[PDB]
Amino acid sequence: ISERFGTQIRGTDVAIRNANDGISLAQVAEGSLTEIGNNLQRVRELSVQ
Amino acid sequence: QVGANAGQAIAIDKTIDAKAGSLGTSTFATGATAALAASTDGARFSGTVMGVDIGTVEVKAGATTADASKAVATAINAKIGEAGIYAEANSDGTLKLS
Amino acid sequence: ASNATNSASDRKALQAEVTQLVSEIDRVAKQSDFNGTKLLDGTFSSQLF
Amino acid sequence: SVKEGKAVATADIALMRSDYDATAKTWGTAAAAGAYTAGTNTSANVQKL
Amino acid sequence: DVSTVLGAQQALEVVDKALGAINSTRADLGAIQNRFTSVVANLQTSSEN
Repeated sequence: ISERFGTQIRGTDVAIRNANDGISLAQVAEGSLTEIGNNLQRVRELSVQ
Repeated sequence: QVGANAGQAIAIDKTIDAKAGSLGTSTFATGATAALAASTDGARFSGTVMGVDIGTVEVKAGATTADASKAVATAINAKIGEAGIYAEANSDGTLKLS
Repeated sequence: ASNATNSASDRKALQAEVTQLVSEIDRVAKQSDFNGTKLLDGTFSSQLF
Repeated sequence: SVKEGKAVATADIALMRSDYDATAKTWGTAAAAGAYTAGTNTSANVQKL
Repeated sequence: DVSTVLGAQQALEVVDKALGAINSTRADLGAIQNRFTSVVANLQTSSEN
């Protein structure tokens, strides 16, 4: 039982690490999409004229 | 992988395809013609476009195809806020609607 | 989303997050155990200590 | 009905449609407009949100 | 194209569609981020116990 508990704890740590990496990936993608949107807004304001 | 055992994982399906060659695809209906070539004496034109009346117009006795084309184009363009159709005149006497 | 000033797009945007949360609830409920004995899925019979 | 587990029967709705006309009229009353039907109930849980 | 009137009148519509798509994707990514945060918190508590 002690070995099984040890395996569970050691797995849990690296699981936390993997989840954090996923968070970072999402952050980067959203950061780029923001600038895409800003440029589109400028083009539309230009084209109304 | 978010678990300590085989088979415990979640997935991300897809984000977006944001290349400028495949963003905001759309279609517009176009290709209108009239084939109008009336001449000689003047006339009054009536009728409805897309369920909206456009009033009446009048041309002089010495009318020509170019004379009537521009009058009808003006009458159509007067109500772009409701019909949503843009009309362009043509030299021969036809019209193009987009 | 029960107000009257919203539109279809906003309701879809809210429904997306509702769906993600429901899936998370289901996964947590189905993947919980103590020493290989599943607890919260309705198979916990009488146990004697 | 937006209230859980509430029973509405045929007698719970009583619409006295009246005043059929108004030309030397509008005096008189009736019910009309049907009474009710027996549509089946709809069940719900967390998954079907 | 903007050098004529029709170019502008159709640029308005194409830009509207692009903005709609961008906003929907941003909403999806935000939902994913929230789910990952919840997962991390649950993992921490379980490991400690």
